[PDB]
Amino acid sequence: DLCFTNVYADSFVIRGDEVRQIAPGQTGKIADYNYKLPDDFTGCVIAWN
Amino acid sequence: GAISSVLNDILSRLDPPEAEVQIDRLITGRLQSLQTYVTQQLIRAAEI
Amino acid sequence: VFNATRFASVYAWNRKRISNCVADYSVLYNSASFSTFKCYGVSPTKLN
Repeated sequence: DLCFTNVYADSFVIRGDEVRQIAPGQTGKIADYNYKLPDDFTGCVIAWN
Repeated sequence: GAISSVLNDILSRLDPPEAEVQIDRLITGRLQSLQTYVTQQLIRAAEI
Repeated sequence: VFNATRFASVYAWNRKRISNCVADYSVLYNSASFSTFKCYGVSPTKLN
């Protein structure tokens, strides 16, 4: 039901236990040094084996 | 209901995502306290 | 504590007191050896 000016699809691969780091305000190797989400992130995270 | 009554203590102990919640608790509390004071003062000034 | 050869049972959990020293917490939160590093009422980085 919604429109947006832009959408960004950020694609990458991690291990299973690190999927939890892809969320707002998370800590660890991934969230710190690889890919950081903002605390006010508005979007979707999709992950599959 | 915050972890401390001091604001710097929260800032020096937590990261922004959680310090936000704690500071929201303090802000709510103190703002409520100020409104109380101002209302009392309005009424008292009316009496004066 | 971390490099202890043998650990105690949960019912008889060991307690070590740490005092009068400099705690380099980086050695812990920068280590890749831990599955769970969960800090309550404090942020690990701030510990320094």
